[PDB]
Amino acid sequence: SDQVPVGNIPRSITVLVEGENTRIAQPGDHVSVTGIFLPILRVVQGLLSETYLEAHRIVKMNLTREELRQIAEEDFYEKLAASIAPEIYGHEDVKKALLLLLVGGVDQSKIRGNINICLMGDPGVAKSQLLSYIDRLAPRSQYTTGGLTAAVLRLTLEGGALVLADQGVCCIDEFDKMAEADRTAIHEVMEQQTISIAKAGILTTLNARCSILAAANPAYGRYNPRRSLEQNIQLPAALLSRFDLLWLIQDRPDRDNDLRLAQHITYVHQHSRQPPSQFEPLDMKLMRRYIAMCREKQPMVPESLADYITAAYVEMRREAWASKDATYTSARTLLAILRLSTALARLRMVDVVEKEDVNEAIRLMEMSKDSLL
Amino acid sequence: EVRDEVAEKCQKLFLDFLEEFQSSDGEIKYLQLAEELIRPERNTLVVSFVDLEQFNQQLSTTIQEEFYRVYPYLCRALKTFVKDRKEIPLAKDFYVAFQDLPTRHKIRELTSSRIGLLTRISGQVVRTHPVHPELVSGTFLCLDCQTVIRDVEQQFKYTQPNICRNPVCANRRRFLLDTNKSRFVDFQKVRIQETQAELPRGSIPRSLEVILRAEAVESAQAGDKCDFTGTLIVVPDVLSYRLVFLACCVAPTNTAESIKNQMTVKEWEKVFEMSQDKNLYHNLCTSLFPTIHGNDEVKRGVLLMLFGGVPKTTGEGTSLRGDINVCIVGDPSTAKSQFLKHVEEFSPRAVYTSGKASSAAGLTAAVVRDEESHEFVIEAGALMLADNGVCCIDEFDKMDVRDQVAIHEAMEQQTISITKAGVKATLNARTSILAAANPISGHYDRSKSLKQNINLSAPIMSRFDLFFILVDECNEVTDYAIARRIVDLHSRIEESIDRVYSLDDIRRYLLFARQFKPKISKESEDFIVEQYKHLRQRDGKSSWRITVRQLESMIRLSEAMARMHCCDEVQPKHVKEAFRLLNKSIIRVET
Amino acid sequence: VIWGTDVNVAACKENFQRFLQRFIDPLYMQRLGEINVIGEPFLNVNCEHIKSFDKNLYRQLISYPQEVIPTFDMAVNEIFFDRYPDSILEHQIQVRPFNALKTKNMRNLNPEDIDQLITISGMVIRTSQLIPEMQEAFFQCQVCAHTTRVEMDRGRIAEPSVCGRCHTTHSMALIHNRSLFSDKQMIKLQESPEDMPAGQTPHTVILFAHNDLVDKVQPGDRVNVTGIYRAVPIRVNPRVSNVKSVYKTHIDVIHYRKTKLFSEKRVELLKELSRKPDIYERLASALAPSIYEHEDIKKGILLQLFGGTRKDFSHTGRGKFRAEINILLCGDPGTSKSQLLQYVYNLVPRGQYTSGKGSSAVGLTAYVMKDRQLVLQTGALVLSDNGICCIDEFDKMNESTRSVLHEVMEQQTLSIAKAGIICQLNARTSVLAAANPIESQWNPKKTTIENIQLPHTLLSRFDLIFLMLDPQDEAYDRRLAHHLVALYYLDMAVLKDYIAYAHSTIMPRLSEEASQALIEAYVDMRKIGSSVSAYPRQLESLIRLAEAHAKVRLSNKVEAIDVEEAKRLHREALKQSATD
Ligand SMILES: Nc1ncnc2c1ncn2[C@@H]1O[C@H](COP(=O)(O)OP(=O)(O)OP(=O)(O)O)[C@@H](O)[C@H]1O
Ligand SMILES: Nc1ncnc2c1ncn2[C@@H]1O[C@H](COP(=O)(O)OP(=O)(O)OP(=O)(O)O)[C@@H](O)[C@H]1O
Ligand SMILES: Nc1ncnc2c1ncn2[C@@H]1O[C@H](COP(=O)(O)OP(=O)(O)OP(=O)(O)O)[C@@H](O)[C@H]1O
Ligand SMILES: [Mg+2]
Ligand SMILES: [Mg+2]
Ligand SMILES: [Mg+2]
Ligand SMILES: [Zn+2]
Ligand SMILES: [Zn+2]
Repeated sequence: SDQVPVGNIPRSITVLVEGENTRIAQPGDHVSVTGIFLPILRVVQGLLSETYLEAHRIVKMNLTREELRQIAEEDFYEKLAASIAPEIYGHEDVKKALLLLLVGGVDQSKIRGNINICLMGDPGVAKSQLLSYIDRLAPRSQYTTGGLTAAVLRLTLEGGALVLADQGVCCIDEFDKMAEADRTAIHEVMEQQTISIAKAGILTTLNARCSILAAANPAYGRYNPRRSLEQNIQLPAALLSRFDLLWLIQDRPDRDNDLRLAQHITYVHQHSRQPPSQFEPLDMKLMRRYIAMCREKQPMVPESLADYITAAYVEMRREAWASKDATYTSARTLLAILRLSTALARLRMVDVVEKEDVNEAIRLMEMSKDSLL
Repeated sequence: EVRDEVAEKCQKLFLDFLEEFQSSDGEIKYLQLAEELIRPERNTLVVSFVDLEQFNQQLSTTIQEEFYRVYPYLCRALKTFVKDRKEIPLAKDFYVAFQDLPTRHKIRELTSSRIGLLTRISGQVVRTHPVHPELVSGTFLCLDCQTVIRDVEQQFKYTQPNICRNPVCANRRRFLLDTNKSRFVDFQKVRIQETQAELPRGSIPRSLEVILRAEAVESAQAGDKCDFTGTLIVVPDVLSYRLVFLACCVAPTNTAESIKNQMTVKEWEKVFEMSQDKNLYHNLCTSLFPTIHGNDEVKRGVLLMLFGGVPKTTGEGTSLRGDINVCIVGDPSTAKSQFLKHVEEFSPRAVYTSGKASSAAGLTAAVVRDEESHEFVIEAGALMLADNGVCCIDEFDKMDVRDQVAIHEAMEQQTISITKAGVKATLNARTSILAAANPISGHYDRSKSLKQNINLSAPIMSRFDLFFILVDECNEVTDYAIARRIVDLHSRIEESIDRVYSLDDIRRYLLFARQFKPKISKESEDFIVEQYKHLRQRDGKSSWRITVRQLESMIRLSEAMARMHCCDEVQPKHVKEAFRLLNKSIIRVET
Repeated sequence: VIWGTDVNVAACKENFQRFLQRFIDPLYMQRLGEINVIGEPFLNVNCEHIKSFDKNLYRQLISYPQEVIPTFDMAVNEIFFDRYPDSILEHQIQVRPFNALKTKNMRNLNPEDIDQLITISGMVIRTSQLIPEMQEAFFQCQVCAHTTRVEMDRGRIAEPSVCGRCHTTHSMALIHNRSLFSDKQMIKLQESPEDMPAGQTPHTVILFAHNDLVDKVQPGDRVNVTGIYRAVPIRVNPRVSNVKSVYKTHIDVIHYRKTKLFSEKRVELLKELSRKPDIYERLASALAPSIYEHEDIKKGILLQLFGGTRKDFSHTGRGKFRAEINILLCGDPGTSKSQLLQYVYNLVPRGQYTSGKGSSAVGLTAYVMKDRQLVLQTGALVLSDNGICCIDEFDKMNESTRSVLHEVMEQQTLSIAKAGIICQLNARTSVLAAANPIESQWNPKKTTIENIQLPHTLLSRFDLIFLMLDPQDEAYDRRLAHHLVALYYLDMAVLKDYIAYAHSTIMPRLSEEASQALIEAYVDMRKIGSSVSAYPRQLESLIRLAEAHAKVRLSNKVEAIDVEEAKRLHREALKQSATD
């Protein structure tokens, strides 16, 4: 996806592997092939033939000072959040969560490093645009609407979008309109990071380790606050509980906020650019570079911080029990807290998590649960 | 014009055998058999294989080896023999049916090496397809050269002539079928499976398709066990081929004197001692149910069901049921399924099934579309599979209303008339039914009537000979004894059973006793009358009232008890014991 | 010698005869005598015996099976005409070697193995009715009925296209019945899941059984099949003679084997660790280390892994006894139910994991589907005949699947009405079900039946119902957080080997002390219920658990300690689902 032009789609080349090179590649593998490009004749002004690539070697592949100074800035992270789709006014915390997803977990050993996020909201709140922007910014990206999972074409395995993610990010718009089988598949993806598929009674397991960014709309129109979750939406509650972060976006008519949004849109239409902000949004390439730099690190969690993390967890769980409506609190929540903290540590380029990161993760989690208010 | 010397010699020898072979009386039996065959609806003549083997061993060997090759010539010989003898219709189909074949192969043993040779197999019919005329010797006319192609035999498929008749013309693609001139024969596709006797434990049975024609078309009905004498053949299927057993003759599978003569000296001595063994009733009950404690009445009733009464058909074509039906309503656990499993395991012809079965048959005969043929076929259900046997149905309270009404009709009329999708049949089903059920809510409320305790419809309850209520007593001694039985069974893996009679001995004794048909003595008649007088006078409160249906059940149980000792006449002992059993089975409201 | 090999017919036959006569564990002569009376003309030989006796002969046999087996057949026939020189048999003896080259890495198979005898272990998935394949076609002229025969026309049949007596044009049609056929059965067999290291894509192979050995393996049977590897061309179009440059490959079976462990070191080690007084508790702790604070549930699942001793009640006439242990873990979401199910499925061999939803990729049922041959496809329950079926989301199931589960848990078999025939696939599986209560949380004061809404009979079939909840306890939350964070910043192999050894070797048997203890415990339970009382099914569960615990201790006989442990565990489960 890196080499694909912005306004085009990936192209395919058939490769004929033979000899010892066989059984050296799997679907979804980001590989490099050295071989001879030759035609296969399986007649306008000459013969016409289909081409292939006779493989010979297959190998599975895996700044300036001012840049570092900017990285050292405390607002640096916030700045990056502002750069996530600047034209999308508001949703700052949502953008921050998306950035955390983009930087991912650490998987210190192993821990599932993917940070699955879901955005449930009324129609017309920029969800699809956000998903598209993430697909454009994440180095390895897939976009889908609901195929997603692998298939057995007739006799060849064909990786679905989920497989093509393979440590990338799979942005699934219109999540609420996904087939039940697909729901089960994504459940398995979030549980083991593998896809099990069987067409002729053969359970084949493929490595699909990819963060999931889902978007959904409440059924029967806009979300009804008086109706509990899964009442305005038709998704299994457990599946939602799987996601590390679940954000509810409500298009509440607020004259002030609505006016602000209108002003923003008008400025865009009158200048083809978003209104000027405190920090100019960074170019996508630079964002990707910083993301990769963050992926370099694998910060640790000092045992001392454990005490505070446990305290926070017990506090929030007690609050949830005090809350009349169950807020999906469970060990999953603690795991997500840890993942978010380590992702923030990656953003800080510090191999040791800090109180700051834990507090920020807790704040994001609280804000999601409040968004369900 | 090529003459098969084998075929012609076989035809000559077969005609000679027909016109010379004679019975012990010195007369040609087949002459009289054919004379009987002249009548309408009689187009198949049976022939004893052993008889022709004695007449000519070489002829029998050749026919066995090449039965399919020579069969048409045998039919031609029969046609010639019958045509010149008497006033038979000048042109109607005739066939020869062979029997008395000593070699009885198993469906497992049917291999391609046996294709085309005569053989006899034994199986159980599963489903039966509608009759259908099929062209055997088609006649066509070439469109271009308008010449009539005749006798273009088809091998069970739409085989048009290879090329025109005329050497001059080579249309080869536009032959027109002459329906009137074409020769047709009525074929019925049946499916059979390995009988449970030959079925290996835990092995899927072999399903074999067979073709019935002529007199055998309607001979075999769904759900019955039959032996087919015929020849395995191949049929092309959309160079693919599949096996089908074209059966020339169909007969039912396999008297007291006959059994005793056939029975071995030691076995007959054992059975004679059994008959002369007093108190054989309780002894046999205990032997047949070792892993059980208490519930002596349930075991008594089950044994009486196993024996069965004497069926009777009135002069007005009314069938009086001879076998009895038993139901066991019990609290959770209490070994109901254990009773049914024991009955199924001990008795051949007994089939165990559950009221939760989702099979298209649904515990009775049904009509279902074949997945491939898409033609409605009468599929036999478990109840049919228990023909002249026992059907141990568990979860009887949980049966569907469809199966419930079907079973009601079956137990009422002893036959199921199934009509749907244009198909119609009347399948005989004389099957003793042993049902297991649970009280509504799980526990039996002894202060409520039986109706309030079970969801079964009134007709089903009325048509049951005996209801046995199994209440989980809180008595410490009973629970201690049950624990003793179970623990002794599990520790002493075997040898814990104390069978005064072996299972095979019990089976052979039951078969011997079945041959008897006990009659009712005038003393027995008046004793039955007086017992029913007392039962009516009781008039209570009892869970279910007492009607003439109870009197019928009483007489059937008395017949079964008479059969127990093999005595050919009823005695007051049997009647009084049956009265005791039925009266005890009645439970009064404890409110 | 035959071209391109090292094989001499006379010398090879003499060497095979020497192997038959001169050998030490003579068994071949014994089974030759057995065949005499039996008449079964198939001399099965373990190729490893030839390897030990003569490695050169074993190599020669493997390299050129098709050319060497007839020599062995001839030698065996000559011997049978030497020993018991007088006898009657429809066809002379045949030899079907086996267990020669365990290249069971079916995923790792090479074209170098073409036309070489190989043995592979796997579970047959599908079969088909025996196919009659022509070997001597018979033809008759439509004009003059000139009979003619064409014998072994290299698979296809050479149509004469011209008669031989009238010599007319092409008019001689084949007569199917007059022809000659041989039996050929097709089987589709899947690679054994256990043997695969990765198992990302389970491998499948096609087998052909010719002229014999037909229908000897039923669907779902785990067997070792030894046969000749074969590659045959596939024509692009039947009309044209062009063939694909890539051959499709199959196996021509020669022998079927329906189916010590490790070394003395492993048996010694397992015995040593068994001697530990707390081996039971230590094994429980080792199981599923990720889980925390759960002990009764872990002990129950461990006993299920070991299961009760196999018992034969055929003589008693009581039918098969369910020696397997079925455990239902009922709990609110987030109690680590699915983690335990996956861990158990990831530990026990030949285990199966499935979801109660019909959307499960495996499916808890078997059914017939068109290939377009309407052939059966097995379910998870039948698939794990002797393994453990970990059912997740067991609460959400359709009534038909509930009936199927009831049938399998009762009779240990599944009845399927294919076409019209009813087939009873034996499935003696161990059911480990997980259920999540309806509604967001579990409402107290309501029975498990009310809060799960499953049939009372079906849950009564289960021998242990373990209720697990997330307590609203700050101390428990703190402990769990500490455990998880510690996990953030005994190897299963030895446990698996211990379980395998216990299953293979030991078979607990009851004892008089154990019998009396069982009786006393049951009567005490009855008395307690005098005031959901006791049932004999509870006694069956207690005896099965006691047998399993004895198996864990390797006592080989049920002991009063086992009875006490079983009673305590059962009482704990009762308490878990108890209410009053
Ligand atoms: N908060 C926002 N800030 C800026 N633009 C917004 C915002 N919310 C919505 N929009 C604008 O709404 C326009 C149309 O709606 P949009 O594409 O965002 O729908 P959506 O939320 O993806 O809807 P759905 O999921 O129902 O298809 C987009 O061009 C986007 O620019
Ligand atoms: N009265 C009894 N005497 C001896 N054994 C008994 C008795 N009642 C129950 N049992 C034992 O109970 C064990 C379990 O009972 P079983 O499973 O056969 O019950 P069931 O009749 O199928 O129950 P239900 O249909 O009500 O669920 C059986 O092995 C049987 O040995
Ligand atoms: N008592 C416990 N000890 C250890 N880990 C626990 C415990 N309770 C919960 N967990 C952890 O909580 C998470 C629960 O995940 P899992 O999907 O297995 O839960 P579940 O209760 O089976 O869920 P569900 O019923 O929704 O499918 C896992 O991290 C599990 O390790
Ligand atoms: Mg949208
Ligand atoms: Mg039962
Ligand atoms: Mg779970
Ligand atoms: Zn013509
Ligand atoms: Zn000719």
